[PDB]
Amino acid sequence: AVQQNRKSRSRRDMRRSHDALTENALTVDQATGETHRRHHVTKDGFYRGRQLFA
Amino acid sequence: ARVKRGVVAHRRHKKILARAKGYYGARSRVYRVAFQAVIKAGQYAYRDRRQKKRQFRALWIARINAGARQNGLSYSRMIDGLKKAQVIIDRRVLADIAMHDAVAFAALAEKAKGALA
Amino acid sequence: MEVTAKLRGAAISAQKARLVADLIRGKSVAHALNILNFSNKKAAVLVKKALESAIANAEHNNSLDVDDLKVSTIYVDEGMSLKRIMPRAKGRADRITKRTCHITVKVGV
Amino acid sequence: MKTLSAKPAEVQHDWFVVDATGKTLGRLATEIARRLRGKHKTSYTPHVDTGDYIIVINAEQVQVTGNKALDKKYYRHTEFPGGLKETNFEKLVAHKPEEIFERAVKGMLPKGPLGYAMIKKMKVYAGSEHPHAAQQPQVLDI
Amino acid sequence: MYAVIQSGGKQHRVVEGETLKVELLKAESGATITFDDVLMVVNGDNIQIGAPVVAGAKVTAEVIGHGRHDKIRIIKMRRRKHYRKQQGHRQWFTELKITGISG
RNA sequence: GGGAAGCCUACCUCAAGAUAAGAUUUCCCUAGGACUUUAUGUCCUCUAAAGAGCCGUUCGAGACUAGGACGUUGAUAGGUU
RNA sequence: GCUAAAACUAUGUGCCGAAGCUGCGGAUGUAUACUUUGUAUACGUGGUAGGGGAGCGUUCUGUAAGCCGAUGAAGGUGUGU
RNA sequence: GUGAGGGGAGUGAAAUAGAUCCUGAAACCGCAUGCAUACAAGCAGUGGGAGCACCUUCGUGGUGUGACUGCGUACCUUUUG
Repeated sequence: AVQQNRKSRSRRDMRRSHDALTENALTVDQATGETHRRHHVTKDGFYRGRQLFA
Repeated sequence: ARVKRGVVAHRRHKKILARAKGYYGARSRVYRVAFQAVIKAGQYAYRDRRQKKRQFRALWIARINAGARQNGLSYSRMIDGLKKAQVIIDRRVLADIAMHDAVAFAALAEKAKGALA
Repeated sequence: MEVTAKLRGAAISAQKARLVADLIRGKSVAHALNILNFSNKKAAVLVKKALESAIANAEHNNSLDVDDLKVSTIYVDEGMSLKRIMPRAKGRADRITKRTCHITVKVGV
Repeated sequence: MKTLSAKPAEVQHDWFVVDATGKTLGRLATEIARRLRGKHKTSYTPHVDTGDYIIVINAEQVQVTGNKALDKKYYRHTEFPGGLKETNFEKLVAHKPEEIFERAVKGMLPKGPLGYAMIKKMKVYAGSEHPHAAQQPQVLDI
Repeated sequence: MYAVIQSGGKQHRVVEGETLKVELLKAESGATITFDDVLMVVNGDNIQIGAPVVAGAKVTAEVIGHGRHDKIRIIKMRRRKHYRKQQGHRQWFTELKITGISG
């Protein structure tokens, strides 16, 4: 099964009208004060005022 | 004497594409599709130059009918009365007066009805 | 006045890079950098490279402060493609297109 | 370009009220359609709505002649297989009088967006009262 | 005040100071033209309807110039019959300016 | 007037995108400037309410969704007894 | 949608209605006269297969050791006529 | 990233002549501005036609858009069609 007519650019863009991306949830940490992904350990090993690597 | 076709062919295709401005999709981009669209537009225009006169005469007749029925006659009786009273004003002017000046149209209706009587 | 950076010949499809471009179009540079830093898309790395290059150009060649910059203009164009051959079943061959793209970023205040 | 079209911003719609007691359905619907479309005004334009608002009261007293009370049929089709439904004039007039007038005038109006707009100016009420006293309708004997 | 005149097989309703285009005339530019066959004169409430024509009425106009309307393409095509032809057209006209109306 | 497993109701489910978009109870928001295109007009400063969502622990709900419960004023899941 | 019709039969007075006919403006073929003409009148001007007539553009040779050109050629892209 | 690629500086008559580099058309793919578009059925135009935006010799002007409306079943070939 294949198309009988080539699809127009208009209909192609209409189909793609649902492809937009979305933003993550970011938050400024307390103890250190940089941005991190919410509910995740910061890239330097801190989470809720505890250190993972001394 | 070898002849290259590029410049003349390009000019012809470009003129057709320029006459195709404003059409939807490939009808303003693709030469094969755009060429068919211009010929059909020409045919439609040729036929509609005749259709326009009919449409406008129908509009004038409708407005004259409304005015005559406001003044107590029908269109056919008003036309007959004016013809018997020898008035030769045409339907375009009669419709213009009907739409823009009610008193003059009432006077014309009185003339026609007097001729009918 | 706008300050421009171009990344040409990036090894990714324009259709894929345009999603990240649309994500960051119109925002302030700090917010856009946060988004690009915490995105998981491949095109995020390339767009971040281009944006940081644009910020560096604005700072060093025009003497502008970064606190007021925003992403005023961004778009992605198609690049030159590479052509390859993939063998199918029963001796048939198909043609493969490997696509690239150009990224343009302009910042201004 | 001396022949002018009416402008929608300058059209003026007047309100009228019509009693349907003892009238014949079709011979009333023709006049209602005329006045809804605006054929009675000298500014009539085919692509502009210039008509009036018509309120119809005492809708269930409308009449038909002959044996049409038992015999005239109203059909509709749900688009499921075998879904053709049928009723007649006596049941329909006792149940929903507004539908009879809506069908009769819908049949006589143009079939497009302008026709949909023109049918919205007809208000049909079963009893002798209407809620549009604020528009001060005039009595129309048609 | 307005009047009804006939020129070039058609009729026009005119007021003083109006410029209008009619079919091509033979009058030279700058000349004056008199219509002595007025069909109607209206002066607010004074209404004169000529039986064929109002007796004594006159409308005076002045010729501005001559010209041609915009180009029109004529296309004829019979499908599947190997036939096609085309031609252009521009219609001549004369411009007039009404200067006087007397009932 | 009577008159059938037939028609309309009656029984179950869905149903106001019924654009004619219906009804009821309760809750929220009442600040100052400048300008002309004197208008539900346009730009400043100050204000972010009732709520909804992102996120997390998840489900007798689930393709993805949607829907249900909870988020320290806590038994939502795991563990422990 | 229509029932002393918006049906049928008979008669009448009006009107609508085509690229038909008339009005106004313009073009063209043939013929007859002006006894060069490009001016009149008359009759014409839907067309497949076909037949006849008249033209537009393109490359190259002569005219050209001429004429236009860095005060901007060809080519590309708009606008006006 | 001692990468690719770019932004300055410099050379040049010219760097949108910057190395697969004279000119750089079309299909095809982006970004920005103006207008229209989420109650309405079909070769997508054509004859009308309101409103809006910009320009303006301020109009019976120009440019872009086209709510609503009459008519309207592509092209070629082969065929009695």
